[PDB]
Amino acid sequence: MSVPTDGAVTTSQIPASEQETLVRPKPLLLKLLKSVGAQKDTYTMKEVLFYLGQYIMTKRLYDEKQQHIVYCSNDLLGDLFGVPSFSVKEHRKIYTMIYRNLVVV
Ligand SMILES: CC(C)(C)S(=O)(=O)C[C@H](C1CC1)N1C(=O)[C@@](C)(Cc2ncc(CC(=O)O)s2)C[C@H](c2cccc(Cl)c2)[C@H]1c1ccc(Cl)c(F)c1
Repeated sequence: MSVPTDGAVTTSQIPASEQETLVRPKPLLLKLLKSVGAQKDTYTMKEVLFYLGQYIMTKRLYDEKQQHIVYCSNDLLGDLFGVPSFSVKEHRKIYTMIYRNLVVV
């Protein structure tokens, strides 16, 4: 991954321009972002990914770093994505799950 700013994370798995897409999170996604310090209603996708990563780590949903699975069936995140678990390595899949929870500007 790459970190172009102190509040953004990017990946070579997704086109660079796509990660600059402006989005307005729906209520659940927005709540998760603000719980780790986000202070706005519109974000670029790379910012959303940063804050959601912060949420995941703060909630201890990725304690086992060598296995690349996030376990979230009992967390708000599981309800948001509609899955009990997912791989942190499958970036298109993650983007897809996030897109379902926002409006693209
Ligand atoms: C290190 C930090 C800057 C704090 S991080 O990158 O934000 C940590 C984070 C951990 C919480 C899951 N994470 C990951 O750990 C990454 C490194 C997971 C991997 N992707 C690919 C890997 C090896 C490979 O190329 O096969 S390892 C990179 C992974 C990532 C980065 C950028 C975009 C996407 Cl879609 C995913 C990132 C992450 C971000 C957000 C969500 Cl919702 C995730 F499920 C995963």
